[PDB]
Amino acid sequence: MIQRTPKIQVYSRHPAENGKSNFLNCYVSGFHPSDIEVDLLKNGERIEKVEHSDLSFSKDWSFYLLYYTEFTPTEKDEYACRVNHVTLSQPKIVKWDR
Amino acid sequence: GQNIDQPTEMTATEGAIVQINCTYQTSGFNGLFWYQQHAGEAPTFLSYNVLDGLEEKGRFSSFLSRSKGYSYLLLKELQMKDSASYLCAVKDSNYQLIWGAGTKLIIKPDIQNPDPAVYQLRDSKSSDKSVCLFTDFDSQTNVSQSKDSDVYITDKCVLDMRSMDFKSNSAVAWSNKSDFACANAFNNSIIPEDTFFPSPE
Amino acid sequence: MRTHSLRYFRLGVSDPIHGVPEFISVGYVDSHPITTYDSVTRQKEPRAPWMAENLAPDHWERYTQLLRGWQQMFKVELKRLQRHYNHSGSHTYQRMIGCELLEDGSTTGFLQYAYDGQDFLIFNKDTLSWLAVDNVAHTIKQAWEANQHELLYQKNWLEEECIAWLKRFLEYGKDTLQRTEPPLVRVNRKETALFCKAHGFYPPEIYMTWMKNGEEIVQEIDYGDILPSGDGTYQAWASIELDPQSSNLYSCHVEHSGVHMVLQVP
Amino acid sequence: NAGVTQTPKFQVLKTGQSMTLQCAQDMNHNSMYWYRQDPGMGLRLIYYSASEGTTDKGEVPNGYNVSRLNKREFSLRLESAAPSQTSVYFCASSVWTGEGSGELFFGEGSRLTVLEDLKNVFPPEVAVFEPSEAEISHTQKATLVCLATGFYPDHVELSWWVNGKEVHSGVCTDPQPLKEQPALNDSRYALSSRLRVSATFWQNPRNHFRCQVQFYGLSENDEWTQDRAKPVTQIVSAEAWGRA
Ligand code: NA
Ligand code: NA
Repeated sequence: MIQRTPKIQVYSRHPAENGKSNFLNCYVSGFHPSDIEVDLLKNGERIEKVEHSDLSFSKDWSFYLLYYTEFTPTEKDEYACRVNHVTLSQPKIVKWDR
Repeated sequence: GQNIDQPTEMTATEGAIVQINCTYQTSGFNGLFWYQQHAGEAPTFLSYNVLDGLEEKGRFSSFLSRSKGYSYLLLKELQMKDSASYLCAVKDSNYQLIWGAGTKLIIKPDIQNPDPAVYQLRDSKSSDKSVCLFTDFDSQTNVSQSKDSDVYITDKCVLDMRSMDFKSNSAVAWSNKSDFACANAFNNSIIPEDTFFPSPE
Repeated sequence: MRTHSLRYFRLGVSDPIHGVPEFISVGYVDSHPITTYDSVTRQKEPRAPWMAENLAPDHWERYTQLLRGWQQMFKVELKRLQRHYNHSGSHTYQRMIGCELLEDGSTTGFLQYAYDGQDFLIFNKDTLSWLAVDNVAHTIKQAWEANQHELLYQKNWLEEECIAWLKRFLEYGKDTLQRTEPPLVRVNRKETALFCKAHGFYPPEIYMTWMKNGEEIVQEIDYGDILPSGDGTYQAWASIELDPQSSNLYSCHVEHSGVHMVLQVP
Repeated sequence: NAGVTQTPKFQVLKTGQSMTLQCAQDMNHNSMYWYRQDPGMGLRLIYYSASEGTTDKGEVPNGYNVSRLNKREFSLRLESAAPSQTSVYFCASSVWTGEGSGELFFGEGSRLTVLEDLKNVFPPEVAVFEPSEAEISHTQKATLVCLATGFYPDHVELSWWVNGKEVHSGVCTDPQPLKEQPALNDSRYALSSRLRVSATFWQNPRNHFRCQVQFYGLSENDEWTQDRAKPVTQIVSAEAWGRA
């Protein structure tokens, strides 16, 4: 069978500014099968209050999800998204870049 | 609302062609069904139409026009066994079946040699009734119900003698009144002029 | 109007992890989920507020019953496929049906199935036949095409019923589906390439491209995905590598909902 | 093989009595239905079962309950019978539901009559009348008539028996009963049937004719308080011999 690895993209809802409240998004897409585990990271630590949309379906039969949380970006805090899938031998971490 | 409309009753002659109409006003359309139901029996599936056009199935054909919202069931070379009710039903947008009231199809047999007569049957020692039989008349003759409360007249029945390939219409009248006589039993009906009345006694 | 579509998905899993549903069905209008059902809740529920406000409880109760039946049939079909493939373990079965109402008034309609995330059977509503990808699908194709009446039913539902549902749902949520939020577009440099980003736009359909002295160069351009921002709007970007040996006039071109935009880089 | 099997064929009920209609299908179908058929209107859905493990109300659920006991069986329950529930009940099944072209397979049907008082129930009076001699000489055919009269409700099955064997050829029975008092709502019924044979067959003195009427009426548990005989389920018949 063909198993497809998830594409991970980390970004803010609005153009980020230090001190301004924003939303950190982790959009995970293109994976198959549907079981997947996503965590938002702050300085390497898991963020507890993280929301996500329901599992969504693409025309090419793959799935996608959106994980997000409310945050205030600072120059010191580093943010990342950690994803685990059957196609990944170990969790993959994608850091927020700007 | 949603309604299905078809004629209550249709009468045609054996060997002829009959067209049973069904018009529908429904919220959405997922197909139209025709069912046959003989008297006292279960309905059985006849046909299904969902796209426009005519589909044939032996002597039966079914047509559908989605734009006009109507369908017809076409019966060719009518036989006596086609006597039944024909039910049309439509599936709406929620896949719910909406049933028409049904059309009762009555088939007039072709009587090759009409011999209309009213016969007096022999009395039964266990019954006070006198029984009369109006039989062998042409299918165009109608049998009227009794206008006397103590006289009972049944509607016409089509009998089939299979070994002789012979069909005949007949109706029965009976009463226990003293003045009841087969000569006047069917007086309220329009019977053929040449009806044979054998002598009593 | 713009182009709009209605789609329903079904997902079946044969040996699911504990707590994970073996059956899920979700409907969409454009990119918006509208309905949801799974084997755990066993209830059809709205996923858009304008769906709950315009569909009486009789609607949700009726399709809840139909979905419980569709859940059982999906399990029987996946059971049959995995037996014919002689496959062990957990495998997925998927279905997608829907239609499009194009801007010019024309319509499209589609129905297809997948096994393990790959095309399995594809319906052609003009030739009234199923396209099979392998011999397991060929066996299913033979059985489905023997029931000609159901093929005709699918053609009518795709071309007539699906379009009627779409126009109905389109009116319910027209404040959401038919609105226009123009994009905010900017250009910045990153090490060296020119990134032109748009955000805050709806509908998500947007076209961003770079041009060099008035000429497209698609092979050179890096296209980013149209991504949800989480507030009902979307964002996207497109980058191009900067030639350090010669000066060129670069310009980001953005088209969205009938409006064209040009940002010349000085 | 059997298709849809539902029971009972007939049933008389008193107002307030309980009743369960059975239905089973052996076609490995998933969807099952309960309909009621009434004069002057189309079939109305009472309850349905889209698949095993789920049921839901139809158009006329009030007064009824159902149980999808398993994939094969789907019973209908009348907890407190009412006169408005006098109807012919049909159970049906289909392979699936939520599809366009799948047709329904119907059971034989169950005729229920709910009465305020069982004192209106009467078995039929049955009599056979021998053919007219004028008919024999005029047509070379002989028509016997069987009259079943005074019965209520219309739960009867009439059959002809010739020389110990049931016959259908040459037989015509009224498709609908006749109200003896058409003005009354609970009028007793009359039913006529004819058996027409050749004159030579009737003139065989060894030939034996019998008309049998099966009447579906009361049972042991039904309370009876009238002076006349309890109108239980029974067979009433009359006979005639050939005449030479
Ligand atoms: Na993994
Ligand atoms: Na009820």
